[PDB]
Amino acid sequence: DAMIVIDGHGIIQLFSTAAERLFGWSELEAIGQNVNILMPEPDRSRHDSYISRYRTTSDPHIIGIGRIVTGKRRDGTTFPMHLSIGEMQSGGEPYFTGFVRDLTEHQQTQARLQELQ
Ligand code: HEM
Repeated sequence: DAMIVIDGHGIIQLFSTAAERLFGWSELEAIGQNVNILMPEPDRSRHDSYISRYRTTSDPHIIGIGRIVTGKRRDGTTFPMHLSIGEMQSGGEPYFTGFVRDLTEHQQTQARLQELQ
């Protein structure tokens, strides 16, 4: 699916091809940007505190659990996606890997089945 790797400050280190297709940002444009550029407010402005909080408490809210959330594309459209987060270490510092599964199709079918009674 789409895969993204960020350092402990939420900065995008790696951005896969599939992620480019999904979020609308090329790898070059993405790397160097905070991961918060991939979601809408209120998560966006709160994203750093989510990471800081985790690093301070070591009490996960998504790592090892998963969560369906709303991501944001370059053109500004929002969409539902399942997010899985793995934690890694490299060069003495933490890195996090996010696996994104686009759930738009699932949401759409579900809504269509509901509107037709
Ligand atoms: C792009 C859509 C995304 C949204 C909507 C989102 C949202 C969130 C939310 C709501 C939390 C937990 C806050 C709480 O419950 O207190 C969180 C935690 C975090 N997010 Fe994101 N996130 C996104 C993508 C990512 C990606 C791509 C990564 C990794 C590449 C990532 C890394 C983290 C980390 C490391 C934490 C803390 C982990 C934990 O609490 O267990 N996020 N995010």
